[PDB]
Amino acid sequence: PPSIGIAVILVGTSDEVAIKDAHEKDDFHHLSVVPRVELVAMNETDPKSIITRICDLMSDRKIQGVVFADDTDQEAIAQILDFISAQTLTPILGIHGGSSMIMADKDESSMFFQFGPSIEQQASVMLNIMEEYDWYIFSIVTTYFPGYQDFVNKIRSTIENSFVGWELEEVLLLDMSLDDGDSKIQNQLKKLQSPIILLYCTKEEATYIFEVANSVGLTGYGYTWIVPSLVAGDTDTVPSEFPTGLISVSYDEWDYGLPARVRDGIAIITTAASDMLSEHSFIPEPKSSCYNTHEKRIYQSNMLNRYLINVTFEGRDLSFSEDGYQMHPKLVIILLNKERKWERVGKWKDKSLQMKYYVWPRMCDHLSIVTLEEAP
Amino acid sequence: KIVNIGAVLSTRKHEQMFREAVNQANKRHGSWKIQLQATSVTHKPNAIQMALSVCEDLISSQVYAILVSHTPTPVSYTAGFYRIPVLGLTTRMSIYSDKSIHLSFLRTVPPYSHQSSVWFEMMRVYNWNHIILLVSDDHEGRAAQKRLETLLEERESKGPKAEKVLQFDPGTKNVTALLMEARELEARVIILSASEDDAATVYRAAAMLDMTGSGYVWLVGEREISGNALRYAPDGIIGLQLINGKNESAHISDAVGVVAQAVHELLEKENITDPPRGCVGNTNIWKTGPLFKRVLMSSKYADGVTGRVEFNEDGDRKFAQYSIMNLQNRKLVQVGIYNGTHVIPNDRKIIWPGGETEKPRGYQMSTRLKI
Amino acid sequence: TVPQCCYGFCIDLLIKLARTMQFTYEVHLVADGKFGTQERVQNSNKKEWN
Repeated sequence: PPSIGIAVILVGTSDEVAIKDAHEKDDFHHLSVVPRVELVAMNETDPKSIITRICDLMSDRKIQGVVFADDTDQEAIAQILDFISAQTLTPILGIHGGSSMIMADKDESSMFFQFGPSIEQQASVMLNIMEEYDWYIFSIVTTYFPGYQDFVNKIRSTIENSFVGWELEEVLLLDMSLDDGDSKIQNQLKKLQSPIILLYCTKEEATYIFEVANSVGLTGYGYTWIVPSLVAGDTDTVPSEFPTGLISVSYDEWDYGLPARVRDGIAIITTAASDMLSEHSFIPEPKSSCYNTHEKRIYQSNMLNRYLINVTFEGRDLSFSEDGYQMHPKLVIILLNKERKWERVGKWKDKSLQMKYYVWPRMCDHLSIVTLEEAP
Repeated sequence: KIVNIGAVLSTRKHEQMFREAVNQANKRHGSWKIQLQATSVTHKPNAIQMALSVCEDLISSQVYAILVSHTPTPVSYTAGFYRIPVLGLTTRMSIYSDKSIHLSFLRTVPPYSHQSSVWFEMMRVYNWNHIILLVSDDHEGRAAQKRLETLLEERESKGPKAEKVLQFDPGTKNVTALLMEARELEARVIILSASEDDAATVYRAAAMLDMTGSGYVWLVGEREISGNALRYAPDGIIGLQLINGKNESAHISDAVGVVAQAVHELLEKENITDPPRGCVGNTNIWKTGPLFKRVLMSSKYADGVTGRVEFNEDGDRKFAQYSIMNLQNRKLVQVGIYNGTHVIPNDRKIIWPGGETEKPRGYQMSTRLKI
Repeated sequence: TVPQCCYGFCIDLLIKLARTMQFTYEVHLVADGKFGTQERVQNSNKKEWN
């Protein structure tokens, strides 16, 4: 029942007032251990600085978890943040921006966490929306960015084993690090006639790539490339790459309060504390120092992750997957609007999507019919 | 100007000779518009402060590129944090070859996984139309095994066609499943895949298997074979090793070789984007560093201090010479070499596991027919 | 896992097969009913004939 220390990183202009308030306010009579809360924020986000004051964070007080909120959406620093994390082998979860973003299957020593479904599971809910959209024909295309064959098998087997008649033809592999001076993106990819297309690439690479897509006029009425979450990036920043009415989904952002799900996050840390006092009834000592890595090296044997498996609180299921995917995650489908603004295309949760438009909205030969069922 | 060069090693003496390499390089490449600058810190056990020195030394210097040699180089993952050019050396581990984890890892040494290709040369050697693969269970080990499949999968063009493989968790006590399939295995051709302690349990069970005589061929690398592994090692064992495997100094030499090669290619670059000085709080990466990685990619050096060599599309080296060796009277003895495609047998005969050195037919039909 | 007896027409055909070129017939039972069809598992993206 001891005070449970944890940390929260903050980068960028944000409201930490109600975050700290609720941090003191949020409590559970089902929580045997109390929190120990010390807020943190930083302008400079580099793990030089970030990991510097993070080692200083394990050094000053005992904070058993790190809620990472970042200014920008570039997640490389968040991945390396997981690197230093396992280096410390302390629990951490990215709370915002690229910090909550998903990177592939880190080393067995990585306890880093995030709030959302797997990018794979993302694509799952995606094709699920392809079911919500009732668009039979579909195809995929992607550059050389990782998870390429991963999402490839994910989709191919995903619709493959299905009993539905959802139509597909082929996927297009690419490498955007180098380019095609012949525009093999345009030249070769123009062969795609599928009524629906899939866009997976890096938003930067998607700039020139989707520029070539403009060069292919793929935006035609009925012609569209559905897209990914992080590929789409921030709904605020509007790239010209994304075509009008860009079909993509992501974790809940515009609607869902980031500091709210942050209260959820620290609450989940306290949930690991709850089952921890439940079973282990003991918490490990705090990491002394980064240079102390020599001293605390043998001190790491972690069943907390082994305990961290099942996590739920306040009616929400906080359990991540073995790959960190939220047990019962929730996501948001979005699309660029007629205002040239990403507009919510749905809410993906429980493998279900609330959809306002009775059909995939198309305006820019659709012909109604009705009858009654009489055999023959 | 003088090009700042960092290196990650054990000691500062080899670093001093490394600065000597900076001199021989400043002489080698054209020194008119640029020069060599050698300042570096060794590799400390805690990677945290190691990275502190990484940004401290390098990022503040904002060097063109840095070097590293023997989990290691998470600070080189931080070299990815700037996506800047940095040189690996000592890696035989293809975990360092992960494109995700390591965006671009430039090194002149192949990973031990490439010893699969060595095992395919062995497929030309023992010439066994049957094969099998012995492997411990790991993630990286699994990856290497997949590469082994690729070697087998290479035969799909129109072969040994290994029957099966299996995974063995780290330090597993009972290998009776592995040795069991061995008893189930009709052919004598098994491809061993293991790390150090993995190899320990391996050979230990091999004795326990009582398969250590002739009629069982389990082949692997010194990375598996060498060391205290050699203590319990199986009888008459034979294998190969990449030429100049354990030699760090030469690695520093040729390291400077392709390094100054990258000085000429850097001189061959244009519209130079300066390596970023500001590190803490730096949200951007200069377009040069990765373009310099592609420079090293397009760069194929005629020869290094290791001689004329080849590289892979992953950036790892290639053409390298696996030097055939064998266990002679419970002592390792070099049996030959294999390099590009060329397997050079030495004057020493190739000893089979039993007393005889000859190669019989290991695959044999079991009259008992399981149906 | 219990012993049983091997009695069957086509079984005897196998007997004749070994009777041509000698191999000692060891008849396991069939763990499952069928032979197999490559079919994906709940994961691994591998069609497995079980």
